[PDB]
Amino acid sequence: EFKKLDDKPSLVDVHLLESKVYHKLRNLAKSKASLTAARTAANSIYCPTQTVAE
Amino acid sequence: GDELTRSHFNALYDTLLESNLCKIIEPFECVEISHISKIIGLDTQQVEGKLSQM
Amino acid sequence: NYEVSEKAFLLTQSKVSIEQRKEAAEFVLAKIKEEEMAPYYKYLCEEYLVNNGQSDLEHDEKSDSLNEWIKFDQELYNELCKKNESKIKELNEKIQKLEEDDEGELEQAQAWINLGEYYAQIGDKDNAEKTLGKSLSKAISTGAKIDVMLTIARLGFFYNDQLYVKEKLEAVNSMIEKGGDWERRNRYKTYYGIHCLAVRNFKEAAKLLVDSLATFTSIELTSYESIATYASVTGLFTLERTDLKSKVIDSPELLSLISTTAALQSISSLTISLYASDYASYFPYLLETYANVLIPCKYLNRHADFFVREMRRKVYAQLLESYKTLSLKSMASAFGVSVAFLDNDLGKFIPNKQLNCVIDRVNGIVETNRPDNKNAQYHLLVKQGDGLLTKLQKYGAAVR
Amino acid sequence: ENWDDVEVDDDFTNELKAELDRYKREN
Repeated sequence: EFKKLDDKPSLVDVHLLESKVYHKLRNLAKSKASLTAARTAANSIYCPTQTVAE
Repeated sequence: GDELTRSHFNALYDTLLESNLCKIIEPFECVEISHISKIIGLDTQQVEGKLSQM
Repeated sequence: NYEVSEKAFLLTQSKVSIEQRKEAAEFVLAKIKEEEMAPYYKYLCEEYLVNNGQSDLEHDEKSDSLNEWIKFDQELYNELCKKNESKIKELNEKIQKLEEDDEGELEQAQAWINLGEYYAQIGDKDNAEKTLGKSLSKAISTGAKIDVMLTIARLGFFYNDQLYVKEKLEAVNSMIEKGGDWERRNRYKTYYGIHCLAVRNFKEAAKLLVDSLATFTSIELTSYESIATYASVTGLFTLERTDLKSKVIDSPELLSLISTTAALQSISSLTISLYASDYASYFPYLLETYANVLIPCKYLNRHADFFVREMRRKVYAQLLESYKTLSLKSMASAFGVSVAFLDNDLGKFIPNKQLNCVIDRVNGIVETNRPDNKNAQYHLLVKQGDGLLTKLQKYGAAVR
Repeated sequence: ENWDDVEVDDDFTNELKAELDRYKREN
């Protein structure tokens, strides 16, 4: 429900916390995938200084 | 307090030990274990535990 | 229907607490009202005896049980005829009108398939395959092919049949082979390794369990934590220490199974102790793995003692490879065992030709036996001569 | 296939290992 149905830039904010979920889980498959979707959307949507640098 | 720092702490613990383990392996083997712990500088049980793990 | 067989399995053998059977009895009492368990409900006392098997009000009248909810009553007798009339007789006349009016073809095949699921709710395996047999000729795509396998897959978990199930799954895959997604393929793979646990095929059961994904959930056929236990636990007994490092202890999936469900305590407590070479606390982890995991699970009760004893053989084998010898006080004392109990563990391991080592008494020195220059050119090479000698002259001596 | 399937052991079940937890504290 978060893909272009509510808030477009809110994705990376969700993918950033999702990357920390699989990091403590020691799962490198979904952690690199959740960050890839956030880094790919960095050209589409936009994030503040604290989010981009994170 | 950091889990990522402690995770790399044991990485260097085995890295600096491997550099010390390569010091006793360079000369000829079949020596006394009591003299091995004196060269490395740790306890006999600690050296036998980490060396057998590798 | 596996949720009933999984919980009611605790009614067989419980050596710890009776409340394990009482808590599992709530699932049996709740699901029996929605779907009739009568074939399995009566099979409870007809499977294992001298625990709960002596309590029946229908076939043989006696009471011995730790759970009194397995006895028949007037409610289940009336609901037995109500489910047969409502779920079958009412829906059988509607399909009968479709056969007389000649409406569609595949739609009539799906009618017997949908109706066949109601026979699994009332617990009739004879008419379940009969309804699918009429729709088997009209089956083309995987929509009607997998549904036939679903009923066959219920024969294994619900009716506890390891024979006639795996034989039919190989015939359906040979007819139309596509596979769909991983879950449709795991039904031809993960379940195949489950049937091999009964006949004790060792690695042949865990071949397809390791490559199977942890996201497979069939609900009625199997649950999420069910496949999570069979894939993670069995893979530990099969894969050696070389494969335990890059698969078991480090996985994108298995690590998420024990993290979500903390009742496993298998791929974590056991693998870390083997990796850290600390066997002092490694022994009590086997009790929590045997009592709280291996026993309550259904297909993990086939081996019983073949689980821990194989680990008790391999736990010392890793220590023998890292040292040319061994001390008695560090083994029969520091590890928590005793002198007489350690001698009984390793006493039967050596003569079985599984491993080789040397044990001493006066000196108390455990020495590791090594092949040195023997390896496979000593025995296997000599054994290879007679191994191919008999099979070569077997068909040659008979001529034509 | 030798000394494996049906003969089994008939020990190493419960009472033998259950005592081993007490030996750790006796040293």
